[PDB]
Amino acid sequence: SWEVGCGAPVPLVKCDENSPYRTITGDCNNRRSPALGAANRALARWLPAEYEDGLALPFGWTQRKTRNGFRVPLAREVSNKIVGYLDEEGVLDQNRSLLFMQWGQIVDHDLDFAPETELGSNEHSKTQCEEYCIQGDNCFPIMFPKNDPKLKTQGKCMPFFRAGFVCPTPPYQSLAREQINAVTSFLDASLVYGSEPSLASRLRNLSSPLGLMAVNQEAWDHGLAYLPFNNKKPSPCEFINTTARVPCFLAGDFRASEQILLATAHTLLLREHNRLARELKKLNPHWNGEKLYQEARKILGAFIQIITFRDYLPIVLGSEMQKWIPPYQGYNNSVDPRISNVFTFAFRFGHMEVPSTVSRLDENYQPWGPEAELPLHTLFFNTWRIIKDGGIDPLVRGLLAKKSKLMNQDKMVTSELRNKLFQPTHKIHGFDLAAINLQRCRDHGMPGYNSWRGFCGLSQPKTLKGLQTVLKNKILAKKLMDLYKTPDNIDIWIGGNAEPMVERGRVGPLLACLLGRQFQQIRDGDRFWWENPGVFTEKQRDSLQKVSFSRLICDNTHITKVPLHAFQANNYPHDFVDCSTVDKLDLSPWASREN
Amino acid sequence: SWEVGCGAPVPLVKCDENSPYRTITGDCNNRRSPALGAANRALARWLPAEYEDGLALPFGWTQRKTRNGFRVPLAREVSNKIVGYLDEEGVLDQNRSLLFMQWGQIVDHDLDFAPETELGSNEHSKTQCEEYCIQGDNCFPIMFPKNDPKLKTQGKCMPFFRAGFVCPTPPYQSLAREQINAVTSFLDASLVYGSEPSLASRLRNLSSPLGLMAVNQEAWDHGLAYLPFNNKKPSPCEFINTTARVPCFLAGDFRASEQILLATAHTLLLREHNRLARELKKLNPHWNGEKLYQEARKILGAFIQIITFRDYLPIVLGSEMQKWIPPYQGYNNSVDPRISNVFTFAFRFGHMEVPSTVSRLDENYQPWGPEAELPLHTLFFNTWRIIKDGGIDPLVRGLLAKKSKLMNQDKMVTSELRNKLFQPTHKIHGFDLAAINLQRCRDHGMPGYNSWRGFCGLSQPKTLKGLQTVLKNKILAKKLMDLYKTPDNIDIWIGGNAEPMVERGRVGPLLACLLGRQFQQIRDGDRFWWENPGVFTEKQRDSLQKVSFSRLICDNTHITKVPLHAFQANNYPHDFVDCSTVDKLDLSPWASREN
Ligand code: HEM
Ligand code: HEM
Ligand SMILES: *[C@@H]1O[C@H](CO)[C@@H](O)[C@H](O)[C@H]1NC(C)=O
Ligand SMILES: *[C@@H]1O[C@H](CO)[C@@H](O)[C@H](O)[C@H]1NC(C)=O
Ligand SMILES: *[C@@H]1O[C@H](CO)[C@@H](O)[C@H](O)[C@H]1NC(C)=O
Ligand SMILES: *[C@@H]1O[C@H](CO)[C@@H](O)[C@H](O)[C@H]1NC(C)=O
Ligand SMILES: *[C@@H]1O[C@H](CO)[C@@H](O)[C@H](O)[C@H]1NC(C)=O
Ligand SMILES: *[C@@H]1O[C@H](CO)[C@@H](O)[C@H](O)[C@H]1NC(C)=O
Ligand SMILES: *[C@@H]1O[C@H](CO)[C@@H](O)[C@H](O)[C@H]1NC(C)=O
Ligand SMILES: *[C@@H]1O[C@H](CO)[C@@H](O)[C@H](O)[C@H]1NC(C)=O
Ligand SMILES: [Ca+2]
Ligand SMILES: [Ca+2]
Ligand SMILES: [Cl-]
Ligand SMILES: [Cl-]
Repeated sequence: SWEVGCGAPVPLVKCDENSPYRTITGDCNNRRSPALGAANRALARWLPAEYEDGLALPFGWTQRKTRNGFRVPLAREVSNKIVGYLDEEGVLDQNRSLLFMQWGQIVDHDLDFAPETELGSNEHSKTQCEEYCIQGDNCFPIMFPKNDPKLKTQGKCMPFFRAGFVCPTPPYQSLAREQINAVTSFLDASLVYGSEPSLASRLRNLSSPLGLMAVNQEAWDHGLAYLPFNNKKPSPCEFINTTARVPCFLAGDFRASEQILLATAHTLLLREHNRLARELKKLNPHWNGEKLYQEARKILGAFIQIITFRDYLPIVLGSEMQKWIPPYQGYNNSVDPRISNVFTFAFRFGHMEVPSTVSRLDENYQPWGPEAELPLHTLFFNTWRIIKDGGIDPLVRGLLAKKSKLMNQDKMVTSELRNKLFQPTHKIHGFDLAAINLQRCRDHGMPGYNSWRGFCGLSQPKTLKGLQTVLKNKILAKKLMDLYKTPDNIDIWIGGNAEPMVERGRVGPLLACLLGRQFQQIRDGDRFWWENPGVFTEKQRDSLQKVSFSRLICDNTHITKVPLHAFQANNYPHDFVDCSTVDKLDLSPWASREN
Repeated sequence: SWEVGCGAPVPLVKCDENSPYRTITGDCNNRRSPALGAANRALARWLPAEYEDGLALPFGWTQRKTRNGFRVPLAREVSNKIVGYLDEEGVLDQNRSLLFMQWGQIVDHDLDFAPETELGSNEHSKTQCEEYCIQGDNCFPIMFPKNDPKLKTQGKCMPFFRAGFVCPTPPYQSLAREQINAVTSFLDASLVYGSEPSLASRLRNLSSPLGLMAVNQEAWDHGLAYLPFNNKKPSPCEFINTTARVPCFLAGDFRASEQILLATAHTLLLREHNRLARELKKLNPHWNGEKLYQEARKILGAFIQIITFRDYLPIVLGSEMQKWIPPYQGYNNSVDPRISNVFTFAFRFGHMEVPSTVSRLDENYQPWGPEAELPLHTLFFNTWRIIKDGGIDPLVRGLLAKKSKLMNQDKMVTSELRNKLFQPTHKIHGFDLAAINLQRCRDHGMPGYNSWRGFCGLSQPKTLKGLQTVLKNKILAKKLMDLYKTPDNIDIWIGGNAEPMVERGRVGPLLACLLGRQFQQIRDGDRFWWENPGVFTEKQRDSLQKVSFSRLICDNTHITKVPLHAFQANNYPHDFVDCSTVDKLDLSPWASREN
């Protein structure tokens, strides 16, 4: 009767109990229960799934079954009516740089990924779905409402395919449907080294015995490396400028080339790794290839954990930081380290921090060349603007000296994402990130807004004026009640995101609780956390406290002037300093060709 | 391009190829390319892998994809109709003692291992495969055919898990699924010393500096030693008699105590190393433990190469010993030392040589005790009968004086193995080594029987009449044809073993060809061959050419009567002599004077 049985298609590897390095897939982190946290298992559930048929079909599937007696509004309709806006004057964040958002997306892609389903195989309805807008098995199209502009221009729907789910992957019931997390739940740089060993091998240079990651052999960036090319065909990156025909970048994470600043950051992280490998061959000429790669991999992971928890989270969570992430007390093999399903929608608050333009800047942080400012929608899956427009220096400069978009109850998500998103399988710049996220909620069986308030110890509004008081916004609350009829039906994504931000934070109270818990459970339940005594010698810890994003940029670009607190809003040159001023990671405590 | 980069599960540790000994891992034997021969590597392909989808899926996987236009028969069905027999009377080989059988297993176990995907640990893949028999991923269950008695007593299937494979390790498509050889390819005593360092270091006595192998403290064979126990749980050797609960032994090879006479041989080998170790300290009290360990290791290394090539191979290969293994013309460092994939199935000819019983014999070679002859299947993973019942001396005595089973086209595999094999994981003596072999050729993507005849320059029959003449057998040929429809589809393991033995040998021409080739590469491609110049002095070579299996028993048991050829049939006492006869291993040239 115990529900610890299901889970057929997945590896089952046995563990090295006293190995000092993480696995690639994440097995063997926990000893009593070793699959906890590993790639390619079911996402954790903090509250049971909720489906139209209690089983797998999403709310809004059958054009009749209500939800608690009310119909659910169209997802694109919720986008048009609440999420969009036209004017981009005055939307930026006066205290968060563009780096603030980009680190959010990079940490997201370390923690979770729920990919659409391989099925749609060598067949003929991955297109008829796209071509006739007919819901079918795993094709769940997003229908345009009346008067929606896209009707005059994109037919009747946007494509949408549901996310993959455990045990038999195309079957007959399976308790409630549960979606797969295809990466590791530990904050462990899976996005650099991969979460599957076929991929992790292919991403390394194993021809030499130096512990490096493979690098491209077609282009260079003033002698600094680029990611290798993912040569599989067809390429969404080649598709958007078939003249240039530059492929997408191959990295530890499937999403690396989705937008050019994300691809920019994947480069920094990979350059850093190789930088450690040849420094450690210097200090330790006797170390082999395996030793070098494993030991560099462990430093970049701590590097990522420290920046996340000391520089990023405090300015996300604000007044809720120490109430969810109190001081580390040591590893606790009872804590669940799995990412929750609901976490993979709470973290999509960043979609409202994405601004509508992206800049390249020159040595003095002035516009670089004639077209320094490009619209974001022309940079989805755009690699040729890296290779054939100056490499990554002008973009990293934009990350430091420009700004994130600010959350705003009357200007939620930029149209560059709300109408002009590009999706790699399809061909047009016509999609709606906002509608996707709302359709993904229901697909994942998310419980309503008020189930998660209750879950977070929060007041559960029932009326207009209750909602008006929670949202501190009477107009907005009126629109949502028109659309959903009861706060019990508000999809968690727009729900969590509609709440004003806590003090010195960048989310509201509901979302602060959700993310706060999850980051709690992923520090405390990881056997390889960096503070965990025994992972790193106490001398190594005191070197890793000096890490900075600023120093990361120094060591792996040709940028000589950077700020000291890269996450805040910094202007040139007042808040900029020289790159020998900043502090280095001192490798000497890693010298171990011991007697 | 030249993807010499795939092959993920690897370290490196570099080496010291100015070192006078072997490595445990087997790397650094070939200088141009150090990994040729190393543990944890892809098996070599003498012919390309052949699969349903040309990638990873075995023939027989999809009940709808023929091979050459016909469905492949079920493995258990072929085993029922071809390989079984009822009367063990008259089956014994009139001129091969039991040690001939045993010595084949010990050579095999040194050279190749391809463990089933050990990805099956506290997890319901094992039991989903066992109790529900549902194909999927690495579960490749052996379905029972129509009328199979085991239907009534064991269920629908026998469980089976596909062998491991390189770069990816759980997932799928490769240039071809290439399975792993988990031990060193060299005739090198890796079954005694182990093939990875972790295990290799644990088997050693590093509490004193005498260079000995850890020995068992709990029990002793009249003052002689036993292998140390294995305290990991659950213990299959405890399973088969919890009240006795004597655990399996822990040797340099996973499967050391799979049957009581295999464990026996292992105990002889340990006793020899430590013997050399303590007789080496005497000549050279100025030698450390590590020097004693290696030097003993090396001699034992030589002895295993001597017995195999001087005494075993001529009687297996017969009239084809010369054509495939001509006398030694020195190390050739462009010969591939690897074990091919097909060889691991070719060497399973020894399966048809395992008789139905095992004896114990007292000092006069008469039945020993109130239970002297025991059925084979009561002795899978049986160690209490070693340590609780007389020790090994009675068991050794049977090996000398009892006969091997002769191969036989109407009496191929005894039911002890064909119907009552014990598998470590499961609870029942009820598996089928025959069906596992045929199932395993398909896992390993083996080509058919006529692909392998051609490769050996043999005739490729297409007819009942051509297969009749090849097999010199009317009845057997038709039973193959009706099951396989075309000789091209006959799994190599049964086609090769179906052929009449060559004159003076114990395998047919196809096997003699695949066996002969490999052993030739095993000799010519090993930089550390006992007859390569510089390896051993010319003087030490004079010594080693007089070691004997008849000597090795005298030096490590309390047996005083051995025949001069322990490999042929010998009845007590007409063919037995007293140990004062059979020449020793004079260790004088191992005396290193200080001058
Ligand atoms: C294009 C996209 C972005 C930038 C140009 C972008 C940005 C972010 C940030 C900054 C995030 C967090 C701090 C973040 C979170 C998550 N996203 Fe998003 N995002 C872009 C585009 C997408 C697309 C397309 C998806 C797929 C949605 C679907 O269901 O098909 C997407 C998802 C996510 C996500 C969930 C990951 C998962 O487990 O599946 C986030 C946590 N983003 N994005
Ligand atoms: C060679 C050889 C192999 C394959 C080694 C490899 O994996 O590369 C082999 C295998 C086995 C197995 C596992 C088979 C599978 O699951 O695929 C079992 C359970 C088993 C049992 C016994 N064997 Fe064997 N065997 C090989 C060779 C030989 C030889 C060679 C001369 C003899 C003799 C022998 C004997 C026995 C045996 C005796 C009682 C048992 C039990 N094996 N083998
Ligand atoms: C592997 O390493 C060598 C340097 O040791 C380098 O020249 C080569 O280009 C690397 N290969 C790749 C694919 O990065
Ligand atoms: C395509 O790429 C080339 C660079 O090779 C660039 O010069 C050109 O302007 C690009 N065109 C478009 C439409 O993006
Ligand atoms: C470990 O986690 C559990 C579950 O949340 C908690 O009850 C317990 O207090 C924790 N233990 C320690 C020592 O912090
Ligand atoms: C920007 O944010 C940080 C942390 O929230 C804070 O220390 C700093 O004072 C803020 N700046 C302004 C102008 O509020
Ligand atoms: C047994 O066979 C071997 C095979 O080489 C042969 O040499 C021997 O003569 C045979 N037995 C006897 C007793 O001759
Ligand atoms: C190691 O060698 C010493 C020397 O006799 C012995 O006392 C000790 O028991 C040995 N240990 C093992 C495990 O063999
Ligand atoms: C268990 O072992 C004891 C001897 O140690 C023996 O008497 C008994 O028969 C064995 N039981 C079984 C079931 O083999
Ligand atoms: C050495 O082996 C190579 C392997 O290709 C083979 O060509 C040749 O016959 C052998 N020659 C010598 C001199 O060993
Ligand atoms: Ca991860
Ligand atoms: Ca070996
Ligand atoms: Cl602030
Ligand atoms: Cl003979």
